[PDB]
Amino acid sequence: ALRDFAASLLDYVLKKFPQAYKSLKPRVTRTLLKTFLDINRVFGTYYGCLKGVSVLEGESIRFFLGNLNNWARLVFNESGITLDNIEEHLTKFTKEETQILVDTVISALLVLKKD
Amino acid sequence: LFKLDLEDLKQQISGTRFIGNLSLKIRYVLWQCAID
Repeated sequence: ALRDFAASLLDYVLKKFPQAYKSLKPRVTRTLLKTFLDINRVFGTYYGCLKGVSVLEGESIRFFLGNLNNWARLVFNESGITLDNIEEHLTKFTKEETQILVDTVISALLVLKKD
Repeated sequence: LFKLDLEDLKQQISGTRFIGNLSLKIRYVLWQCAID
């Protein structure tokens, strides 16, 4: 609840201050790209990162299209899998939070295919 | 005495997890440079 509230407070300050654009849009998306692109973080930081990606818009979300495949291949361990035993295969997370991640990674991906 | 340090270096780079973390970090630095 706090991640979903603070993510919708970041979008409030990207519109309250549009005169500071190109001075807190690339800074915040660089913070999110820096915090997101690793393996050794806890699940909630990844959830906050993806919701902060969701409260951005446009090509910046497309800017995270390329580096999502290797992110999934490192954080979800599909080492040669054939998508069949996915319910009881995986290693860091539990099943519920992996389902939350696969839900939220397309909750923001719908913005790039609706235009 | 550098043999134990070389073995500690080999202990922290071997496996699948380190090279994939490097592949994430170089993708971060390439996209961060190419953000503008």
